[PDB]
Amino acid sequence: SPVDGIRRRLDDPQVAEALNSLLDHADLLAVLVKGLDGFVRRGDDIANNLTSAIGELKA
Amino acid sequence: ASVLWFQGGACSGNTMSFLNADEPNVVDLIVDFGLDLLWHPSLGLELGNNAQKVFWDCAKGERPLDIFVFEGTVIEAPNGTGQMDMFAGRPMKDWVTDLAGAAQIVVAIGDCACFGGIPAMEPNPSGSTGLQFHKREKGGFLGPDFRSKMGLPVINVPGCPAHPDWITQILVALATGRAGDITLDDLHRPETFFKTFTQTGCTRVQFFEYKQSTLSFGEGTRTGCLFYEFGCRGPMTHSPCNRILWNRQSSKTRAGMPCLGCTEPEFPHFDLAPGTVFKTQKVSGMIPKEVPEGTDHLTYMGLAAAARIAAPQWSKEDMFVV
Ligand code: F3S
Ligand code: F3S
Ligand code: F3S
Repeated sequence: SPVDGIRRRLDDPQVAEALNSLLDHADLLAVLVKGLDGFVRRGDDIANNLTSAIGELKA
Repeated sequence: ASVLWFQGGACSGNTMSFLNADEPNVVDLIVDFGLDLLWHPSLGLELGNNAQKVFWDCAKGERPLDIFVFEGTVIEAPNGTGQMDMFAGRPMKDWVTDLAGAAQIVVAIGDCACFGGIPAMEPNPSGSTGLQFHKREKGGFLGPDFRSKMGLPVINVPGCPAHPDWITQILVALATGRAGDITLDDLHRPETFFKTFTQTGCTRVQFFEYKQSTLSFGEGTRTGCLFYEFGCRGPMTHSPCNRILWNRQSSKTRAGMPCLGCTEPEFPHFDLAPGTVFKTQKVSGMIPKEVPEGTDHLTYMGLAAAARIAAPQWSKEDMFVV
């Protein structure tokens, strides 16, 4: 089975080591995705900030 | 500890501010802290020859003078005679000479006395100067090398006027054996009050951080920092005005008034020349001529652009709401 093969790869010492290191810095990945979510959810505000900034350089 | 408080080219604002003292209040300071207020033009009982007897006894060393507080400028006009300030039969500057030479500690309270202040604004008709400074330039009336009998230079409690605590806490420190705790900065100001900036504790620093400007007075000051449009000198002015609030209530900046940098020896800055009052002088309409202390226009402006782009929404809305 193909899914069985992914489980087989997970057994691999080197694959496991890398997956463990990924789960070690998973907090960083989580925080960077949360930061991106924040940036996206405040994208309108950042666009309004760039609009007011350009609007100053216009005046 | 005997205290003689004289007023030269003063408006008595430092005295009035001093009278607003709380913890200690002025009466408890004068009575309960062992500070014998020999005389004060606004408070001394003696007039005429009895007052002059007190002054002459202090000047000639007949009675000890521990603290000579001087408020107001040393008026030297006309022609260095000081007769635009005649006090108790002498030019006030002569009294200053004698009493500063007699005192254990000399305290200049208020910019006038510290640095010359408003009366020293050009054209300076009164020939006003500070005790040991003329504006930023050290020396003033007494010379750069003047030291009181305790070895201290003139203790400059600046401000226009000084906040009551700036003097009362110094007086308490002297009265409670903590004179050695008093450190003075390069302007002889007590560092316990003048290492901070006016901005320190300002309710608008978050707006400053995000470069959100107050745009107008009145309700316009419900948001924003006054640095960009109203010439707030908060970030260039050493003071605890936002740490130790005025009248235990507020500060200019909290209230929406720009700090005029009154604790700084140049006050009034730019001599209130046209276009400098409640306005930020700017280069090319965007760059403040003066940036906060210790910053440089390029890093300031770069950080300012970054802060503007990353500004949160609340920094762009009223915060001091009804
Ligand atoms: S309060 Fe008055 S005494 Fe001078 S320091 Fe300001 S004009
Ligand atoms: S933070 Fe406050 S001290 Fe002035 S520069 Fe802004 S109003
Ligand atoms: S004008 Fe002076 S009283 Fe404080 S808020 Fe500024 S240093």
